[PDB]
Formats: sequence, structure tokens, C-alpha cells
Amino acid sequence: RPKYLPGKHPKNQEKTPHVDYNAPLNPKSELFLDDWHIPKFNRFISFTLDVLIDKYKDIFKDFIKLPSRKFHPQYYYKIQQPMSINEIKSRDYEYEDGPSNFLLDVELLTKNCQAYNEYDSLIVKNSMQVVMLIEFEVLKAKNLKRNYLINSEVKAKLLHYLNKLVDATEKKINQALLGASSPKNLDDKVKLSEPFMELVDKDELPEYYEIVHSPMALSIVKQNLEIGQYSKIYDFIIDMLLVFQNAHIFNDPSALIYKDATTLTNYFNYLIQKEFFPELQDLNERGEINLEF
Repeated sequence: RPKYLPGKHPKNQEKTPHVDYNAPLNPKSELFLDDWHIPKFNRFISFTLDVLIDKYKDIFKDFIKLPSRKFHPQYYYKIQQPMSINEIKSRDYEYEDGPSNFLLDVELLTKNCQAYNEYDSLIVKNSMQVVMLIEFEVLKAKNLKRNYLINSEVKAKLLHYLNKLVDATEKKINQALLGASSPKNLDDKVKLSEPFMELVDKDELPEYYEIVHSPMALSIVKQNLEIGQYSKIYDFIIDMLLVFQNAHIFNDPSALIYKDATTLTNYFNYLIQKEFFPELQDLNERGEINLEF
């Protein structure tokens, strides 16, 4: 028998607090910071959601229809904007604020869930994974024009940046992200990557594998790169994001490893946007690398 029971686990709460529709879960996200357009956006949304429902049935199943109002009648006064995948599939997003409204309707799927249910439940962590996997797909579509095939030189650059991440310390990260506003005397010995290198033992911590549906570790990403499992840049990038996001799904917000997964997501993002991609643009123009699709 499994540690985590499935289904809804309503908080025992007379009054339930508002969910802020407008605030992104991640303000630092390029999904919200960047201007982007997917042509035939409505078609893209229905296609992509259907691929995911089929690939990830067990995770997606509770989010397809709105909660049953006969089993969960209190939901419809506790939650101000009930949301489901079928509801999103039935909406129009082909107007100027469409993309943004789409992401916020999607993020509702986890906000509403974390408001109704006990945080430490399978249903809540499933909802986080639903939102995460949807946003991965958008991230790939958004970055179509720079999602180059991993050829020999691109492979080598990605292995370099991956190693730079693995080797990063409190001092090095803060210097990169804050420059001359970095605090002095930060630690330069301990690598933040340490708890992310290897998967936890199935026999030691089985409930990990009830919660984290797509386990991933940095040593596995490295191996994947070396043997050619990633076809394009964003195939690599999403497995990296999966590594850090799974630690946020599994662990408590107040845990060190949760804090370090935030710090490493931020630093990885910095490496991709400010070092890796600009260096590729530069080497391309100088005719020292080929960037293929």
C-alpha cells in the first residue's frame, strides 16, 4: 500500500483565502517577461493539452473536468475561479493578452488546488506537475528560432555550461547574479549541485517516487548529453529545469534544498541567457560554428 492517498483532501477551513489570478507563480519567467507569439495559438493549445493528457494520464486525470459538484459541493464557494483543462480548451486566446491569460488560466490549475487541498498531498503535487509540463511545452514553442540541433560544437558548449553549474558555489553564483553588489566573504567551497547529482534511493525513500513522476538528476543529464539523447537545445534545457523543479515539488518551501533549487534555477537561467546563447550568436556570425535546425 502507498503512503499518499489519492483524491481531494479539503483543508478543514471555515473560510478560504483569495487566489490572486494576476500574479505569475514565477515573475522571473521569460514566459511572462518576454514578448512572444505562437501562430494559430488556439490550435496549438488544444493539440498540446491532448498530447499531454495522453502521455501523462495519471497526473492529468483529476484536472480534465471541473471537480464534481455533488462530491465536492463546497468547492464552488471556496474557489472563485474554478478551472480545468476542458475549460481552457473551450476558450479563445487569439487576442493581444491571450498568451498571458492562457498561462494564468493554466497556473490556476495549481493555485486553486493548493487553496482547496492540504499542501502535502498527492493531488497538490500532481497539480504542480501538470502546470510544469504544460509550461515546458510553451517554452519549446516560444523558442523555436533558437532551438538548434545539438551538433558537435553545441554539445561541447552545453557540457561546459552544465559543468559550470555543477561546480558553482555561493560566492561564484552571487558574483554572476549581483556583480559589484555581491556581498563579500561568501562560501567558495561547497557546491550547491551536490544533492541534485544523483537520484535518491528507491528503497531508502519510496514515497519520493509516488510524488515525483519524472525523476531526473544532473549526472543523468550529463550522460544523456554525452551519448546523444538530446536532439535540440531545449530538450537539454527542460531536463535541467525538471531537476530543480522536482526538488520544489517534493520538498518543503523552508528546506535548504528547496532554497538551493531556486538559486540554481536562477543561475542556470543566467548561464543560458547571458553566456551560452550570446556566445553562440557571436561564434555563428564569425563563421566559427554552424547553427542548424
